[PDB]
Amino acid sequence: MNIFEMLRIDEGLRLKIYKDTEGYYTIGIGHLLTKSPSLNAAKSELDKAIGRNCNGVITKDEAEKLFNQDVDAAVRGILRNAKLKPVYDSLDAVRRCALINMVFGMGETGVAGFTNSLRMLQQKRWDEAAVNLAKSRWYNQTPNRAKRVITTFRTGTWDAYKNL
Repeated sequence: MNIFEMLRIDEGLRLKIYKDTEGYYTIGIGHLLTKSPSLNAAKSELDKAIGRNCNGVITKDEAEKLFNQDVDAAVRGILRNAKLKPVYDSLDAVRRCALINMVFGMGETGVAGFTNSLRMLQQKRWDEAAVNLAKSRWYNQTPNRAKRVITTFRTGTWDAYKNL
């Protein structure tokens, strides 16, 4: 289990423009196109992103390409972020995957906002951090994926995905 298989499991794979849990227009593996209702705004974003006329339909290769870029951007964002970096550096490899997961789905800005949780993880206070993390809109909105991420944080194993 690596970060790519973990996220494929959590975001799923779709070849056509779709709406995410939050109403937003998405494609492939969790790739947010636009937080705006125009499906026509989304097809545009899409074409811009693939560099061709697609409609709302892309190939698997296209989605993986998107995926590779997104994971890369997530890691680089973490390493550039003053809040994120020290937590990342302090952690073991599995748990570092759990933070990439969060960042990829909620953005750099969102995760950095989890101040107290970040401080607990940095302090290696696993059970506490897991309890604090569950106290969010994020967990309440998508409980099964949030619980999977949170268990990864709590334990340091890929148990939640072993499922799977």
